[PDB]
Amino acid sequence: ARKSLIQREKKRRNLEQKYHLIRRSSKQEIRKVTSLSDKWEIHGKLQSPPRNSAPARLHRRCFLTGRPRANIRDFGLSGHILREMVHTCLLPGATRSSW
Amino acid sequence: MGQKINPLGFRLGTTQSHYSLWFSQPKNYAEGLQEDQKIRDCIKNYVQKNTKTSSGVEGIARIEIQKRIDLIQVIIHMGFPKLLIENRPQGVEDLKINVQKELNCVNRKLNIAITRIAKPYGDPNILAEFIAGQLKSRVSFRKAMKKAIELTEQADTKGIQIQIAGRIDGKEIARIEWIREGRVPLQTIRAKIDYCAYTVRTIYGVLGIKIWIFMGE
Amino acid sequence: TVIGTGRRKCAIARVVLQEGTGKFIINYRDAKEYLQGNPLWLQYVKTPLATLGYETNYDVFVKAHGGGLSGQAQAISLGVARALLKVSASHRAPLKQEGLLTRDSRIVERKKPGLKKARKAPQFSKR
Amino acid sequence: QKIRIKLRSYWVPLIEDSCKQIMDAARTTNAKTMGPVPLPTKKRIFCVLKSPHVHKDARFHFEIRTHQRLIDILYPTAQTIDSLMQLDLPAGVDVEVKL
Amino acid sequence: MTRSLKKNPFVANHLLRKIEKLNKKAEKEIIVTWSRASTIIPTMIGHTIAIHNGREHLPIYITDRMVGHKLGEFAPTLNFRGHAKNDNKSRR
Amino acid sequence: SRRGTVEEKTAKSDPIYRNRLVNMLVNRILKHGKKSLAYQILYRAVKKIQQKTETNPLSVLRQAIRGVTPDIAVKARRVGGSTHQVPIEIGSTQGKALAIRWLLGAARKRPGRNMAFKLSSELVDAAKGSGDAVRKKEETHRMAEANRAFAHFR
RNA sequence: AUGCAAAGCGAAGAACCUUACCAGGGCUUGACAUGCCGCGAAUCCUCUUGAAAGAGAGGGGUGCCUUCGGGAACGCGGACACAGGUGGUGCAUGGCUGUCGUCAGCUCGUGCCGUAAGGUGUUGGGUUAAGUCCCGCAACGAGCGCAACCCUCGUGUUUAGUUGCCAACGUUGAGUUUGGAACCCUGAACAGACUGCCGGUGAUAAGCCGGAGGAAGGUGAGGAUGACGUCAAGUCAUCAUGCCCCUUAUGCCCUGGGCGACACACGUGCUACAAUGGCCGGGACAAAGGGUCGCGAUCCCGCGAGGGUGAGCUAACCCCAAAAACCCGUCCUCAGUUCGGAUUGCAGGCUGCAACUCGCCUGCAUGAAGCCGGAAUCGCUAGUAAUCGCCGGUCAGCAAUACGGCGGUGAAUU
Repeated sequence: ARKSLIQREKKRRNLEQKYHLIRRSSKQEIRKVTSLSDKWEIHGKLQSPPRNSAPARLHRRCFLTGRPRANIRDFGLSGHILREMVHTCLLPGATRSSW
Repeated sequence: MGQKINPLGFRLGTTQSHYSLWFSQPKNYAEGLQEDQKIRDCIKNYVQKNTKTSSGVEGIARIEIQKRIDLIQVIIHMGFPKLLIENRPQGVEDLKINVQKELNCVNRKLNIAITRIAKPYGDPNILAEFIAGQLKSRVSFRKAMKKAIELTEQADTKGIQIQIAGRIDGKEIARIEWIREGRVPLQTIRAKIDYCAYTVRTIYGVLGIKIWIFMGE
Repeated sequence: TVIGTGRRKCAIARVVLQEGTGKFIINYRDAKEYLQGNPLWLQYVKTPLATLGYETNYDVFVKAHGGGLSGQAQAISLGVARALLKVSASHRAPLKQEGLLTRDSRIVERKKPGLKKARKAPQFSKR
Repeated sequence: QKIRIKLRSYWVPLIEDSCKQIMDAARTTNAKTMGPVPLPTKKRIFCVLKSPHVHKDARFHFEIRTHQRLIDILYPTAQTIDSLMQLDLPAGVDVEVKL
Repeated sequence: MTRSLKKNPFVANHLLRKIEKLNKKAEKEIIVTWSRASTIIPTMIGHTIAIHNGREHLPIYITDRMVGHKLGEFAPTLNFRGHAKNDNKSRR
Repeated sequence: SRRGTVEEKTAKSDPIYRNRLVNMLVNRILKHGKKSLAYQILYRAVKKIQQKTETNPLSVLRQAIRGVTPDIAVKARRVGGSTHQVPIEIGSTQGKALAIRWLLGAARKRPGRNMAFKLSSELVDAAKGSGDAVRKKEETHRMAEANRAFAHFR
């Protein structure tokens, strides 16, 4: 929700299109279990570069405020503000439901 | 607090349409809300510097955004089109590039047209910026609320209701003010009542106005 | 040939009556083959034919889809009862007396939020 | 039969009037068209909490009705391509052209 | 006891490199470590590895009976019943 | 009573023998919504009873439950401050319903073999005078007629 | 957050991250915003030390315009305003919520009553879910609420038929093909219950009790919708904002730890004490939804989780599932058990830098507590209780035990 916390996660999004764009397929060939008995340790051992880099370290956050919890993949917003948008008229096909 | 249902949220299925009516695939749907909310925050305020200038003086009524592929409609309903368009063709020119610099990726050819309203005392969005604008200049509150009731009744309406929350005239304890005239059917769907919500600045606290204008049945 | 719909819960079963021997064929299988392992609710399928006396004269073909085994069995019973109205309009009075023309409007619907099993309210701590 | 078009939107009186226009303007060109046959709607139902704190009850419901309908043209003629490509009338509908 | 082991046991680069530099002619036992997600490799025999738990570094001995362990299960996370120094009691 | 009048709630009758009052015995022995196996508890107790008795299975069912059917039971009503143990006379609609509740419990509170023998044993034990089923008819008569003075005669 | 309106409650998902907390190692106009100046394009591959944050240097490389003075995009460093705060106060507040309540009341205009504050109408007699309605009555009318209008479900009808269906007719039996739109389904519209009709009760009213006709009646079932207001009840850790305070700092970065620590207590759930049950084999039907850094069949391999190869579906054409009770036969046959699975050892799979603390799942073995449970106490009247499966959201992963959503079977009593 803070401009210091959203920024810390925006720096985790910038290296996703640098390290995980092309050189991720370089380690994805040997981290998995191959059908053959010869599985190399050399690349799984020297796997030191992804310190701050990880695809699982990414949290979606709200696009208006920025809180880590209750994020829906379709909208991208959190349950408090996602509500304020549909209670007005800011999203098409977000009417009242029965069942 | 313990109020009734939102008349803009209850009447979403029929009569009153959305402020944004489009379609997108669930892959690029999240980017569709981000691009439509960033421009709605830049057109309602519309100030590059740290001043209290444009958009809030003319009064914005409704912002309808319609898109298919690479083109947005962004048609803004204004009360006075003298401030947004010209003083000599420079006003709409800096608004055409401001929305273009934010939204890129694909060739986003944005066309912005302008339409007028019959009378500014019929729509709820001008009333939320007019009565809340009287709180900024520190005028008598209960006299400004009773004037907002009559100014809409003379503009041919069947009912009107206005109410704020706490922190009136610099009081320590939070109270509530309510004045109503005519009939405002809060429950029914065949009433087509429009809503708006606006916030005030104030050095002592913060206020929040709610507008309820009943048109036809 | 005479048509007849007949519904129960979410089970639809189109009944088409014709004159013949008397073998009941449900979804390309026999009446004793589809509803196997001697279910008691198989007797309710043959009840609208029992009160009028048409089982030994009329043959039937029916396609059942949806619902349960007990839900499909009451869908045939209403389907034949509505189909025994088109062959003769005089066979309405002794058949409507039992309540076979009438549809059972009972449905196991939606589970309401805040509660577990629709009506079942969550128990709080006592004093 | 050959060219298949998919019309997807949210509100029903908008698509039924737009798909009816691709029937009246497609029959006067050359070949016959198969009428507007609607396929089942994919209706979603999900809940979210209203109050920003401890109030697990009073949870709402949001509906996103994706009304889909199909219409097929038999033979793709030169005068049918000059009509459908220029007739860009959708205000909130999306047309997907498949072969 | 069986954890998340496939083929790669996962031993940190700052763990083995500092031990292979000490396995030249065998010298020095005391070594500081922060990573507790690392696995014990058979060349750690005789070397006293001081592992972090949040509070301080605890000097633990490594033998031949401890191969498939993580060094983190050796260092206590919190204070329960086990081996610890008797703290000076103040006022009740 | 005046506002909203409901007579009774009834389902489909007895399988092939045709009876609506005997269909309440299959509905009370009903465990968690299994009417398919509840049929195998009543109809197998009808198949195994014909060797123990002579006459029809509908007759021995009615001639035995008359010794389990009560005439008067106690209800808790308060008036003036003290809780009175006033006995109200039970009719034929509630009396036939109370007879199958104590024959249900007596069958389950006897862990011998299967429920096909447990229900068949308590069916003939009501005719001679044995079991927990017939004991509850004489036990409710100990609570009643002893507090006869709290209720006046018709 | 904590009487009810706290207690799988906010976090629909905490191994790193998230996190805000602790310890340690570091930076300060400073991670992030604008403005001024200098060197400069910006970047890629970088090598060394170190836990990392970082710091020292290496080459490779330098687009677009101008009277080339200069600039935009961006970077390091420097100066100053500031930037920054999930720091305190929601008894300073906006917005939003629970709660009594879906209870049904809360008010007004005119006219009367009383000196007046106020009252009358919103009382009374009956009647309904309901100041709902009828009658009486200085009350006469009206407004908000109730109802209805909106969304699904239950009947039919009209229109249109693919990835749907398919009676009649030619069948590679698999709608499979031509073909047919009848039926099912599907998607928009239309018709219909309005006590309306008959009778009885009742004050020849209302309304209630039954009946007729009907798929459906007496607000059809069930949602949404919950007034004036009560608790200065909850939230300034969503956001916003007043005030106050910190501002080489309760600001910022990183590594490891913590939140899923314990002698205990309480709440809410799940799995059992069986045999209307368990187990083995065979075997009949569902609805509703999900999915392109995805759903993933077929085949091969492994006891298994799963892995290799890889088609199709961007989707009622493909996949996620082969739904479970139930059912036939057989076995057991009530001994803490061919009930129950807690716990434990050993050996693996999978997701991710990475999972010892902290994971899910598989395989093998071990296999207790427990025989329905005190005082006290909870929910539910129909397709509800009870019970049996499945799907979704969150999400790399914490798949039937949390929440949300779907259907199968199907009562009791008033």
